[PDB]
Amino acid sequence: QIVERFGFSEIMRSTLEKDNTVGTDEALLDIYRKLRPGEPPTKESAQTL
Amino acid sequence: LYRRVINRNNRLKRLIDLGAPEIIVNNEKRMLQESVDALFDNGRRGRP
Amino acid sequence: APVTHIWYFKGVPSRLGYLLDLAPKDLEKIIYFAAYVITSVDEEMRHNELSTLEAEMAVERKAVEDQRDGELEARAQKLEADLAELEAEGAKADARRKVRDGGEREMRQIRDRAQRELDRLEDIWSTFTKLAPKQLIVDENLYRELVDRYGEYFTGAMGAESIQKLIENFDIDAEAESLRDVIRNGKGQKKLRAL
Amino acid sequence: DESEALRQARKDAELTASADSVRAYLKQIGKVALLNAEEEVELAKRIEAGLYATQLMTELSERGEKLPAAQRRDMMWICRDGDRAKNHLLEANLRLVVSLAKRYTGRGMAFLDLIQEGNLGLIRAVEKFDYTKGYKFSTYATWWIR
DNA sequence: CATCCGTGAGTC
DNA sequence: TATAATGGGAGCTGTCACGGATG
Repeated sequence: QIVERFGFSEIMRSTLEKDNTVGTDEALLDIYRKLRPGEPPTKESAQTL
Repeated sequence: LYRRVINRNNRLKRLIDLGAPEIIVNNEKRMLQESVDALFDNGRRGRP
Repeated sequence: APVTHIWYFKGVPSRLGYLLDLAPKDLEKIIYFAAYVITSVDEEMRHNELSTLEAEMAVERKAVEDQRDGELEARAQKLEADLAELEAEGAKADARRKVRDGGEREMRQIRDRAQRELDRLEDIWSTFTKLAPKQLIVDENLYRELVDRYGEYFTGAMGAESIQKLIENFDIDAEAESLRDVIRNGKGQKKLRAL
Repeated sequence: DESEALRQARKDAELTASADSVRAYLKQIGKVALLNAEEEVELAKRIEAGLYATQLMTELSERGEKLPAAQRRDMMWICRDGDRAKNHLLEANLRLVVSLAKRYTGRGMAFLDLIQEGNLGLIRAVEKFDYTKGYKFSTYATWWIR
């Protein structure tokens, strides 16, 4: 769906490609890890905030 | 600021003498450190 | 309990941090009780027992490995046995694939759980081997394991007073000349920080 | 389900210490596990024995005479284990203080100074605790911390 | 040569 | 002062130009 909605541009295609990790779990964990370091990352504690 | 240090300094004394766990005693020491720091230079480290 | 003058700590450049050759971010984690710091270590006593201590640690790694290789075997036995028990029942071969992948998942966890133990025992031995003053042990469970095992061999403290001790055992004259030798070396970036 | 990534990413976060002095203390408490009702009873039993072996030697030291090398050492170990059990009970219900010290916030006294003074009451609470009554530790504690 | 933190930014 | 009670809570928002430590 990322390719569908934002595909009309090359700068978004260049972004999804340079994207480090894939996965719904891995994305939430990644954002959580950068937002609040120092706290145990559950798949349920990253979904919540 | 003086009142904050002496309060926490004299709480450290009670905690030390009561043979309190390291988790509580360390917590006091830290607060004391921030207490004395806040007196010397406020807002330098952390929120004022 | 002692407490550090904030002027000589947070003021940039950090005077204490320059004095003990301690990182500004590392100096924080010590004074404000977030990471332990090694104050002194009996380097001779470590050496005199180093051989004996190596052997002891070595037995543990094996005793951990031996249970792993044994525990894995028992599961491999029951995986093969259950896959044949669901064969005598005459289940669909595909329904055996679920059971097959289940076991391979279990064994993976067993191998990993033991691997983390080995890696813990590895990082423990490494840390004790290369233990010296001014080191920061930020992981607490390591330091606890480090104390219960080799507490006789080093002096570990935390907080402002730990920094006080560092200043006491500080050799000004020695650290001075040592820095002058780095100045005598041409290399710029390391001469900069030594200047 | 449990990926190797999360297992590494969990120890990465927990190891790093936050800048907030309030947050850092909250992080520390969460390590110790909450106590079962009967697990509390065990510690209570231990402290009693420990607190009692202490009262013995205290008055004996003043009067002079001391136990043999086998009795005193055996007596002494209870005193350590007793003093150790006390610290374990204080660490477990250490959350309890923080639970009802947050309510007195903004009254001219800092949060940390409240939690500490609360902990200070928890310490006295663990000494006068009695396990003969079928009451959990949490109730006799609360009245002491407030 | 360009970022990140700390310290400046008229008087009555 | 014995029912049982167990990990916070507001953030603050529109600078500016610079040196020094880090890249």
